[PDB]
Order: sequence, then C-alpha cells, then structure tokens
Amino acid sequence: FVNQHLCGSHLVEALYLVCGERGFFYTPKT
Amino acid sequence: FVNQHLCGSHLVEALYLVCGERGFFYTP
Amino acid sequence: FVNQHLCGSHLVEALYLVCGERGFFYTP
Amino acid sequence: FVNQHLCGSHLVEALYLVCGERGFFYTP
Amino acid sequence: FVNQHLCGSHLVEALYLVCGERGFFYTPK
Amino acid sequence: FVNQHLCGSHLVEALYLVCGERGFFYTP
Amino acid sequence: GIVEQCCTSICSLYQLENYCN
Amino acid sequence: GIVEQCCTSICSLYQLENYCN
Amino acid sequence: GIVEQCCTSICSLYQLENYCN
Amino acid sequence: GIVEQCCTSICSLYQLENYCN
Amino acid sequence: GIVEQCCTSICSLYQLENYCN
Amino acid sequence: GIVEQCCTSICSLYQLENYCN
Ligand SMILES: Oc1cccc(O)c1
Ligand SMILES: Oc1cccc(O)c1
Ligand SMILES: Oc1cccc(O)c1
Ligand SMILES: Oc1cccc(O)c1
Ligand SMILES: Oc1cccc(O)c1
Ligand SMILES: Oc1cccc(O)c1
Ligand SMILES: [Cl-]
Ligand SMILES: [Cl-]
Ligand SMILES: [Zn+2]
Ligand SMILES: [Zn+2]
Repeated sequence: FVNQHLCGSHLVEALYLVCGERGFFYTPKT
Repeated sequence: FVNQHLCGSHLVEALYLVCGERGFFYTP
Repeated sequence: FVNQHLCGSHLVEALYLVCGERGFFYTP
Repeated sequence: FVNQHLCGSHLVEALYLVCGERGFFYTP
Repeated sequence: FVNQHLCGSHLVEALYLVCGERGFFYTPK
Repeated sequence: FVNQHLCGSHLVEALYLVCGERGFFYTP
Repeated sequence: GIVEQCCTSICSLYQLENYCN
Repeated sequence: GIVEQCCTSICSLYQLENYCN
Repeated sequence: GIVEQCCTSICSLYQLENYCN
Repeated sequence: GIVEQCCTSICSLYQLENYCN
Repeated sequence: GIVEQCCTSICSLYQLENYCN
Repeated sequence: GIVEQCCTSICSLYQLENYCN
C-alpha cells in the first residue's frame, strides 16, 4: 500500500547511509 | 566536494522507484 | 492531514524523475 | 547535467513546502 | 507503523529550509 | 554556496537517522 | 485529482506520466 | 514537542519557525 | 528561470514563492 | 521481509546492517 | 559501476532499469 | 562546523554522531 511504498523509500535511504561503501541489497520481498 | 556521495543518494531513490518489487543491489 | 502531506512530498519527487525536461504541474 | 538534476530535485521539494495548497508548476 | 519516524524525517527537512542559517535543534520525545 | 546548501540537506537527514532518540543541533 | 489517484493507491511511474507537462 | 504538534495535522512553515535557533 | 536563478544562487523560501500558483 | 519488519515498527541500526553487502 | 555511469550525465529511468534485480 | 567538516569530505557515521545531542 502507499504507506509501505513511502516507508521503503526511507529504508533505502537509511541503507545507503548505514552500509556506506559496502553498499546494500534492497528487496521488498516478504 | 562530496558530490558522488550526494549523487548516490539520489540514485538509490531513483532505483527504488524504477526497480519496484524486483529490488536491487547497490554496489559502489 | 500529514499522511497526505508526506505522500505529496514523494509524488512530487517521482514526478520530477519521470517528467524530466518537460516538467509537471502540481495542484492538489 | 547531474548537478542541475540534483538541484532541481531539492527545488521541487522546497516549492512543494513553500506553495502548500496553491501548488506549483515546474517547467525547467 | 513507523509514522512518527517518517514524519520527523520530513520535519527536519522543512526545519532545515525554514530555519536557514540560524539552524535548529531537533529534540524528539 | 548551492552545493553546501544541497549537502546540508543531506546531513540533516543523516543526523536524524544517526542521532535517533538523542536528537541533534544543526548549525551551518 | 492526483492525491485521490496516487495517495490512496500506488501510482507506478507509467501512471505518473499523465501529470507531466 | 514538535512531533506532537506536527505529525497529524500539517504545521505551516510559519509554525515550524518556532523551532529554529 | 528557476533552475538558472536558483541553482547558481540559493533562493530563500521567500523568493521561491514566486514559483507558486 | 524488510518491509513487514521495518515499516510496522522502527528497525535498529544492526537490523539495517543485515542488508549491507 | 553506477556512480561512474550516472553521476556526470543523467541516466534515464530506462538506463537505471539495467541495475535492477 | 559540520558543513566545513562534512561537505568537503565524506563524514562517517561516527563523525556525524559528533553532532547528536
Ligand atoms: O502513488 C505514489 C504515492 C507517492 C509516491 C509515489 O512514487 C507514488
Ligand atoms: O506537519 C508537518 C510534518 C512534516 C513536514 C511538514 O512540513 C509539516
Ligand atoms: O536555491 C535553491 C536550490 C535548491 C533548493 C532550495 O531550497 C533552494
Ligand atoms: O524501521 C525503519 C523504517 C524506515 C526507516 C528506518 O531507518 C527504519
Ligand atoms: O544520473 C542520475 C543521477 C542521480 C539521480 C538520477 O535520477 C539520475
Ligand atoms: O559527509 C556527508 C555529507 C552529506 C551526508 C552524509 O551522510 C555525510
Ligand atoms: Cl513518508
Ligand atoms: Cl544533492
Ligand atoms: Zn517520506
Ligand atoms: Zn541531494
């Protein structure tokens, strides 16, 4: 739903900060 | 200046939207 | 309300990316 | 240009905030 | 749902813009 | 200038995340 | 308007182009 | 403070100005 | 206009208000 | 997944790190 | 990788798709 | 301050956590 869609966008930006140069894997998969 | 890090931050947001449920690796 | 306010904030971003050089109108 | 692409993304966010219900055109 | 957290995320971006060179404190709870 | 303006916008977001419950002062 | 279409349901990028100039 | 004031009903830019340094 | 005027130089929220309908 | 666990309540730093590569 | 491809000239959404899973 | 520190080179999490209250 729209909530989780808006939330995912903040998750990806936190992952970007957290993981730094490691990078990361974003998967919305349940 | 810290430009590619700011850029990477917009790039991951753009990928979020384009990739959808597929998702993505972000590998610098 | 706020839910709508944050939503629009992310819509405007998505519209900025998809619309490109053409641009967009944002009128709630 | 990416610097301009990054800048317009923040501009669009600031206009969204500034213009409230009035909305706005973004026309590069 | 993490609504306060998302909310504060936009709050601090609005404060960044409203407060310009004066800056701000963000002191949650 | 503009680049510091775009950067600080990111720093504020990053401080938000990092500082969690404690919060933060942004001074430019 | 756009808030009824897209805040109440996810507008994909393809749908979002209806709102371009 | 600000979360309580601003997270269900929209605060105008002018209301947010109270939280500036 | 906006990009030229606001990406070389920082526009206040005040001057951004010109671009509001 | 990350959504059902991080969106319903706040994820810790270490929980986020799960997704680092 | 992507930073090199995409941080001087704008990668379109099309080109960004290449980085998807 | 932070702009001088962190807009010239990338600040780590530990560096940024210097500006937390
Ligand atoms: O339907 C929506 C709502 C908010 C952001 C977005 O990309 C799509
Ligand atoms: O009430 C709020 C919440 C988030 C951003 C904003 O400008 C206002
Ligand atoms: O002049 C500008 C450029 C980008 C965002 C902003 O708030 C102001
Ligand atoms: O649990 C969450 C959800 C969104 C952003 C974040 O840092 C944590
Ligand atoms: O090439 C780029 C760089 C940053 C964001 C974007 O959407 C495209
Ligand atoms: O040095 C920086 C600049 C901007 C965001 C950030 O997390 C770090
Ligand atoms: Cl949000
Ligand atoms: Cl930027
Ligand atoms: Zn948001
Ligand atoms: Zn930016």
